[PDB]
Amino acid sequence: VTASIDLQSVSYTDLATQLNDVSDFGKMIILKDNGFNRQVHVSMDKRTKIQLDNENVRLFNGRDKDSTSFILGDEFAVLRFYRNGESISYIAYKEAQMMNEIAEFYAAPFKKTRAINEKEAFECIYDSGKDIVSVKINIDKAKKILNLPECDYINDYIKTPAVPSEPKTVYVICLRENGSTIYPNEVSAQMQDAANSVYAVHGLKRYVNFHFVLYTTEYSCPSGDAKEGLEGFTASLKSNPKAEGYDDQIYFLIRWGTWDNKILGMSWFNSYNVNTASDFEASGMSTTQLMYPGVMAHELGHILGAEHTDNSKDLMYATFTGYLSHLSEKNMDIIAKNLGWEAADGD
Ligand SMILES: [Zn+2]
Repeated sequence: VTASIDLQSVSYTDLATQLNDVSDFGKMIILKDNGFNRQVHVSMDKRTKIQLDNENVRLFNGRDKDSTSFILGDEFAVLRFYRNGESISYIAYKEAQMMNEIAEFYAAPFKKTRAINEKEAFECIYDSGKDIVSVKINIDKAKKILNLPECDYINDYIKTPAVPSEPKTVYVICLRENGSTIYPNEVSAQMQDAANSVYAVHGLKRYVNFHFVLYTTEYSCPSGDAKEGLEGFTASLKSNPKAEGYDDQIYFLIRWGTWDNKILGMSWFNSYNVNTASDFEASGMSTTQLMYPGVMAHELGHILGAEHTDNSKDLMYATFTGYLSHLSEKNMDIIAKNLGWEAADGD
């Protein structure tokens, strides 16, 4: 009988035992809910590495037709999949107190809202007896219910100032802003979407493997202004003797919130090229909250040379779309060029 995940009671140990059983050749898992049954073929993501404060975080993919992915650390696990065109995340933390804190955190925006549809946007999942074992979040339904202010990207980038035998490792050094609380499920999802938006372009996993690390920085933005915040962040990287000799990597300042004018992130445009990266120029900033998936991917796009497009299904649309993929062939060419690819190499 095929392994299955019961979405009416899914816990951290459920997800951990299933994903830890995924070998080199993949594993079939059936996702189950009321009137819902989806068989997905799960595989380990060997392209991307993540440590959060030296804690190792592993990624998992479904087939394209599955619209499913996973995240697993020692402390938490994530299942995210699409149903009826809407993303749904199941977020499970191992320790009971941190699960309770996470559940209360995600319940906060609904504390004045009563919809009688609230459970379709946010729901605590209970063990099969009143202990929360995960939370289920549908951010599209949450946005419809909450009718909150919509942040965006307008003016989110400034101007500066034979296939290889092995992909080049590119470190993406993420720095938790001084005073920020970042939850591991949220930042890991942003990193996963960012790396995957690049691999999907011109077969770029042949050329790059991203390695994310997260640490805390003493830097914090001096005002609410994103441009001033990014200028200060890059200056703080050059001032820091710790970072001597890593000026050719990519850097993100991350926070849970946003900046003035509902700005979601900011980056130096067209600032990374595998052959010339230097002087901490490939740097940006990004929110990490769950309601804005793909902001890190969008900013990484700009760093790699991608422009805004007029296609509202594109990751690089000038206002927030929630979509996670590059659709502009013009953007794909410059991203791939800056990562070492040439047309003669094919896809
Ligand atoms: Zn942008």
